[PDB]
Amino acid sequence: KVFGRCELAAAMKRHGLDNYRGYSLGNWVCAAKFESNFNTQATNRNTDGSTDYGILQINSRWWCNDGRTPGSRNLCNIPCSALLSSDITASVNCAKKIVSDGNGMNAWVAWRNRCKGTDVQAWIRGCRL
Ligand SMILES: [Cl-]
Ligand SMILES: [Cl-]
Repeated sequence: KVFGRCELAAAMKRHGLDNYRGYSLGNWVCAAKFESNFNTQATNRNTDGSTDYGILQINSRWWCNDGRTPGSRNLCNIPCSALLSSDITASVNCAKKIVSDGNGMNAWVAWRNRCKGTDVQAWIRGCRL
């Protein structure tokens, strides 16, 4: 599923992400835009052989099992394929574990490089939430 901007903001707001660990909703929408272009089916292979999955590009070397990332951890206890659902619940629940692990949203390279320190509230402006 390719989300609309406001559609995803509402969905994320309705999975508890607004101000989760202090990150306002716009941060999450911004990260999703640049990680996956709002596409729940996005996958990208990393040089170390891991793969990033889903609208927040959650990485198989730590967070999900895809059966092909040797010696990886599955800190979220999900198959990575669960992260490609049109239902973002699994991605959101796993993202909450990631953002809580000490490095905040800096775990998302696109967030640090394209969202951090920008006017992220612009990503939810015009949405009725
Ligand atoms: Cl915001
Ligand atoms: Cl933080």
